[PDB]
Amino acid sequence: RAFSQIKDAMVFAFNLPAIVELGTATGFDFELIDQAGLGHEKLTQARNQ
Amino acid sequence: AAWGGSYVNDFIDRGRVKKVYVMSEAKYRMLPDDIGDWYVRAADGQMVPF
Repeated sequence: RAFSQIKDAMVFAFNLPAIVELGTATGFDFELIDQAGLGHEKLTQARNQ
Repeated sequence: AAWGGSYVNDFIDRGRVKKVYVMSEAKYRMLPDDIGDWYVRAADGQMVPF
C-alpha cells in the first residue's frame, strides 16, 4: 500500500508460501515457443499479441 | 584443410549455431596429380609447390 502510489518504481511486498516451490492453485506457467527458424523480434511480437 | 578440411569457426544460421568447414573445392583434390596444384607462402614471400 505504501510502495504502490507514493513511489517511482514498482515495489511489491509478499509472503512466501510454505511449500516453497509449487503451483499458485488458480495459476499457470505458459511457454510461448518459437518453432521455425524465426527471429527474437517476431517472437516478442507473438508475445504481446 | 585442402584435402582433409577443417572445422574452423561457428556461425548463426537462422538463429542456430552450426559449424564452419573449409576445404578444397572437389576438383583440385581428387587425383595425386592435384598435389601439384597447392603452394605454401614461404618465410620470404614465395610459394613453394607440394
